[PDB]
Amino acid sequence: VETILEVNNTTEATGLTRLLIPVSSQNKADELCAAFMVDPGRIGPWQSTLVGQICRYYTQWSGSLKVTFMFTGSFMATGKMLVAYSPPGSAQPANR
Amino acid sequence: VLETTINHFFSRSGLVGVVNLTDGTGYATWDIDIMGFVQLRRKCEMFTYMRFNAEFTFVTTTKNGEARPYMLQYMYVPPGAPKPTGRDAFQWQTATNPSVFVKLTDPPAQVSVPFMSPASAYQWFYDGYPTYGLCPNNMMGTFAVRVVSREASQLKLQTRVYMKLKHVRAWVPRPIRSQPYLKNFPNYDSSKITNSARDRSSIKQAN
Amino acid sequence: VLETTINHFFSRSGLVGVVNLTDGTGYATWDIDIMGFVQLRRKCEMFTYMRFNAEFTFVTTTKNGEARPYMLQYMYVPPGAPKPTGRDAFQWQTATNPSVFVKLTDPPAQVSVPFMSPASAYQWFYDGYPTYGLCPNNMMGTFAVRVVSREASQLKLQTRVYMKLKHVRAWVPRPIRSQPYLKNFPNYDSSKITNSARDRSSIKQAN
Amino acid sequence: TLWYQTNYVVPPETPGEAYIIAMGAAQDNFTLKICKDTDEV
Amino acid sequence: ANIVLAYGEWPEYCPTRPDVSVNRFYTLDSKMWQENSTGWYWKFPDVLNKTGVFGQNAQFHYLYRSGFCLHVQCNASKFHQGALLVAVIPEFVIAGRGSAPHPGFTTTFPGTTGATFHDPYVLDSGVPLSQALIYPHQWINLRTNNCATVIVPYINAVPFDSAINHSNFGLIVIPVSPLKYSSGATTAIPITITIAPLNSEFGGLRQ
Amino acid sequence: ANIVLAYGEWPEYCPTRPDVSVNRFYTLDSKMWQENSTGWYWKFPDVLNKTGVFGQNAQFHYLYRSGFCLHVQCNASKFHQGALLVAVIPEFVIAGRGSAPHPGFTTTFPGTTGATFHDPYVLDSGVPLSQALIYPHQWINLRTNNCATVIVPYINAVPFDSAINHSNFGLIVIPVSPLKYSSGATTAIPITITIAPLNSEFGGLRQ
Amino acid sequence: ANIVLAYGEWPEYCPTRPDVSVNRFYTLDSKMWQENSTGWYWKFPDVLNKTGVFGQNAQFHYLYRSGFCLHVQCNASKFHQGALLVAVIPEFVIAGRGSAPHPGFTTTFPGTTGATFHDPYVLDSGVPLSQALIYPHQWINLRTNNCATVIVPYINAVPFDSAINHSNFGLIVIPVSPLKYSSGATTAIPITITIAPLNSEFGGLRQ
Repeated sequence: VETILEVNNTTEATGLTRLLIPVSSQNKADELCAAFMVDPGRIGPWQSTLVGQICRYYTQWSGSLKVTFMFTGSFMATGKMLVAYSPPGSAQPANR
Repeated sequence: VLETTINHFFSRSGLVGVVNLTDGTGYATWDIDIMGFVQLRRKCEMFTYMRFNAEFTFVTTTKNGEARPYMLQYMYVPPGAPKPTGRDAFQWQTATNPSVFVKLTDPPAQVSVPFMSPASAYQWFYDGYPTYGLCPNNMMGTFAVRVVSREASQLKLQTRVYMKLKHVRAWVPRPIRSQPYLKNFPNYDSSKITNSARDRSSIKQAN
Repeated sequence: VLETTINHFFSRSGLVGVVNLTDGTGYATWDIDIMGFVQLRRKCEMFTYMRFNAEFTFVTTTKNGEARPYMLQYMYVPPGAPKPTGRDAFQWQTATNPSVFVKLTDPPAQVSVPFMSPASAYQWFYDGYPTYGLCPNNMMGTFAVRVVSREASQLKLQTRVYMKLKHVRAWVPRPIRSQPYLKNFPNYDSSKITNSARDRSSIKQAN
Repeated sequence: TLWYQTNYVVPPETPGEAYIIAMGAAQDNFTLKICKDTDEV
Repeated sequence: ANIVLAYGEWPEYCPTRPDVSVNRFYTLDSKMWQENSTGWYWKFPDVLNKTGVFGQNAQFHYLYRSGFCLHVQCNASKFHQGALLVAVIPEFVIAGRGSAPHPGFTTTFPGTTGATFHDPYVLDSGVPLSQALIYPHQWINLRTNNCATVIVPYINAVPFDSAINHSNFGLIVIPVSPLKYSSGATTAIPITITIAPLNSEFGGLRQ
Repeated sequence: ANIVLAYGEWPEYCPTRPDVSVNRFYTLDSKMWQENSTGWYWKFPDVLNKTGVFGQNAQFHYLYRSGFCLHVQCNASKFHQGALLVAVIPEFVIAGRGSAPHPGFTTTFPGTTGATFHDPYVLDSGVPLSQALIYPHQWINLRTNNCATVIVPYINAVPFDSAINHSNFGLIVIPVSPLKYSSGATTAIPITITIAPLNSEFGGLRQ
Repeated sequence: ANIVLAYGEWPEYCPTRPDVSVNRFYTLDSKMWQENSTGWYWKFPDVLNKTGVFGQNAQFHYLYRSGFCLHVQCNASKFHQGALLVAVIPEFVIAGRGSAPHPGFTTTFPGTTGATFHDPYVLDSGVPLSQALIYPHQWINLRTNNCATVIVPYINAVPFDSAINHSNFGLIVIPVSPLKYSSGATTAIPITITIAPLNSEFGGLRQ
């Protein structure tokens, strides 16, 4: 079952705002919006979802994960977003 | 395909209580509850309705550890039945309260309490009035311990109860708790709120 | 036709560790490993991949030998799970760590740890980086011992673990070692090299 | 990673700041082995 | 469209089953979603306890059992942005927030007006809101859809229970994305809820 | 002729399987067998990690699985005498020689150049070289044959593993009979190795 | 919809035809259409000459032949007005503007970033832009459609030619209608291009 990741778990963030990735008009293209790792057992954004909580009751896991992004902006506002998945062992890309 | 089932998810014995005898009080009671310890409370509260049979094992020991062959009585008091008040009180001899007589040197006593709620399933989230919202539908009984003897000895004891669930079914899953527990009521701290995820440097750093 | 099979070649219980309690540290841990002793290390290293279930027996004794009926707890900590740090630490009461409660006077405790490596077989020769070349794929867990008691006794203990393999399969045989062992790494001595055959007088003398 | 591919265009009289929520799950390929006790408690 | 069947189950028949005007559509007062809003909840038996025929039946019948057809609509413009999670929470036990307070009837059973969330992050129950999608839920995005239909059957461990002292489930709407608008726009947009009690049964006609 | 099938198994298919030029023949630099030579070894995934298409695939794919067709040829004259053992050693863990040193990447993963044996008698692993014929091996006798073909399938406990941090097997050539020659002959004769990766699969295309 | 087949011809097969990830979708950096913008052009072999697998193939293969699936999208709001002509120009020879200068590699082969038009009216080639609709073209009107799909086959007098020193065709986007907006709107709107090289063939594998 789909469950919200806390990708905005950085500091100086209140309760509800920690679940939201902030996108703005005053951000250039080819720029990074947000990044988070995929492994749910290790602490981080997946510490908030349900699959990252159930998998902490086990030791090992193996399968395909599904990640969903849902946009909450004005119906009159559009844009584009590149969602890239970096395979394990590769460092975080520095360029789009 | 077997380690993820509810039956396997819940079937593992574990400490659910600590009981101390003194035999100067002489006896010691322990009301059966799952939410005594945080680790197992966090697991059963993940669901709404559960239906299972509980197996209780009593690993009793002396203060030092050595076990003289003293005789023990573990009495199960189902809900509704009055609990023993003294070492020599008349509720110990009641035939309708099941009892187990074991020695200190004997292996631990093990009994099986079936699903015997008035309803068709247990529930630890009751929304309404009978935080409050406590349901008498899940009491599961009581356990009482004493040493049987025509004279009150001076033995000091400490009992450990291990409970194991089987034939367990669950309905209506719900989120696992993240706030620290404050024993029956899901009270939390308004000010001290622990974010479910640890803080990192910035949203643009994967690590 | 039966004493040469791998199953028969490996199925014999034998001392794989020595553990000492003190109960002034109070407890004592022992990480499960096959290469603790040279005799069994030289046998499993003859192959590359092995897949088996291990049976552990704990023959615990007192310093003198006499056994008062003290109660014992053998806790199995699978890899990943934190190991107990103290006698009264909270990892002892964890329900997910299987535990065995036996008395000193009781027969030795015996348990069966299955093949539970993340891979499809064990391997003690790992060529690469995760001498080095240590593979976390074969940890097999841990064993922890303590006396359960509301008060810390003064008993001194010494535990002996006997491990037996069954349902054992092996792949890719390799030479048996000849150099003396130096505990995880196949380090040897460059200068002190022991020839696999004893020296004789001359090559022309049969004896 | 989430990349600003082009931009966030916005019509006049409309906020120039939106939000994205990320939600995750598992699939029919997910299996779990060997139970353990959590450390969130 | 936006049709959701809670747990793939339909409200159903097993008492007195009126089903003439008790199954009509009751529409609660609209909630004004503001930029500082924190969310609201409704305990459903309590919601309809004074709404005409259903109120009369529920207050004057001891036992009750029925499903519900739910329609949550948020009337927003195309220049408004925000998101709203609409989930039904069986036995939504509202908890206290004492660092032991015992809420109050205005919170536990808020009536047809509903009550606001003091701490939406913890759902006023100590459980993180991120995992609240385990319940039968529906996203309302002002950019995509306005109607959120949930059909919830009867979820209880007993076939019947009182509609005055017990809350079968709670309906929560939470602005996970804060409402944002430009100058001159409607500073508070409405959220409308309609209730259709399918397959209602009542018993025990008290005065 | 001189065809040998390692363990009677063929490299096989279960990812991306290029098999266009990744299966071509890569020929490593010739090794100059001298009279004081001690032997060389090659960890194969490491060998091809920078050889064109295979290098590109291996370095930029997380997982990898393939067999290998091996051809070791020693170009010697009829006036040269000596013997050469060509064995493939699954998980050839090169060990240290501290009487605790931890080798170094130049030794553990020597690259396409290979590394020499410091103590060929103990195989730099503490195991005597005499028993090294248990592995899939081939004798090269300068008096009889020059080509030594070994076809080694994928030998691993897991279907796939990284080709950069793990060495599937090692190929060793050792002059068990020292090279001897008269005056005026070629004082160092070459040994040539060609590699054909049959049935290559790659997965996890990292940058 | 918006499907256009250039010259009613499909990219086709006649070398090494990878067609695993060389046919994937490469998305160039978005171009910020401004009110003073003059247009941009992309020489396609040059565009993909450093984009992963296609870049590796093109730079290290002498000959090359393939079609292309093109998708130009302009993400604009309903309050923005403007028009954009998207045409593919076989052998788009960018010319100089000396009243004899010889452009420069930054202009002739601009890379994946592209280059702007100095004089869009003359197409930087001396030919009037009005007649540029003779080429396979597509109008992008911010009031009607956003996606502009062109499928261009291989257009060359020779079946194969180098992908590094010759540009098969150029893709031009030109704001024939200047972008206009009111106060507070996005002053620069993006244009996104995705490339799918159908039916790719490569030959002459240079180092």
